Amino acid sequence: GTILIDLSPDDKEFQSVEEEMQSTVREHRDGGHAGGIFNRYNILKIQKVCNKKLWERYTHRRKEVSEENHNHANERMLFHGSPFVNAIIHKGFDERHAYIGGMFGAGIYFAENSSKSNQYVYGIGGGTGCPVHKDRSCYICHRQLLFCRVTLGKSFLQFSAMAHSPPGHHSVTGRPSVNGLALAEYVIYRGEQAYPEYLITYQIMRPE
Ligand SMILES: Cc1cccc2c(=O)[nH]c(-c3ccc(Cl)cc3)cc12
Ligand SMILES: [Zn+2]
Repeated sequence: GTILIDLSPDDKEFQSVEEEMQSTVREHRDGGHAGGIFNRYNILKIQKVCNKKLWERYTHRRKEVSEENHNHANERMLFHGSPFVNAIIHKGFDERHAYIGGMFGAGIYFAENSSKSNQYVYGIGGGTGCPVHKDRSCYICHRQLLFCRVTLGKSFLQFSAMAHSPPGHHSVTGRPSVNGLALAEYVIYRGEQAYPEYLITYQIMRPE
């Protein structure tokens, strides 16, 4: 029951989502090995993901978390990059979309930095790059990221140099404590705590 609604580039929703995408690009410690070398994107399309069942699943769980956390869902909009983006938008997030080897354990990971999620669009470590050219820094092939509504509830703070959530917590927050330019990464352990709200189709752009 998923439908995708194209947003117009004239729409303020399109513009606000694009700005979040572009403004959260950062340099990566791998020098672009996983995600490619770029400072900005060419946004080709932004679609709204509409699925009533998946939404109701999300808002049900959001209410539960909120009632366990002084009426505060601690909801964020975060990026998700994955080879399973087509499955996620149709069936929702679940245990099959977990990053089993992630630094905070087997959970579903999200980024404040769009360029962090970009590293995972072709798989862990960028896999073997785009399917057409086998290039992790391909400037031709279309990529997709999700911009997702995520319920963090009480988040366990991990200073950073499916499984269960730490007891008493609903998520983990990975706070960067070496790379001063990196934004936070987040992990949830239940698929119902995220809704894939926007599908963004883009290319990375070769620096001038
Ligand atoms: C580790 C991490 C930090 C911040 C964002 C992300 C992300 O967007 N995706 C992933 C990811 C997704 C799917 C698989 Cl199979 C592996 C890693 C991982 C990830
Ligand atoms: Zn390619």
